[PDB]
Amino acid sequence: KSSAYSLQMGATAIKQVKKLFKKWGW
Repeated sequence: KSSAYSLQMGATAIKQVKKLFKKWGW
């Protein structure tokens, strides 16, 4: 939620992974 909203497939998505890590915490 900043700028640029490209669909992508094998790039930006990666960043999304981090958004899923927000919960991931040893």
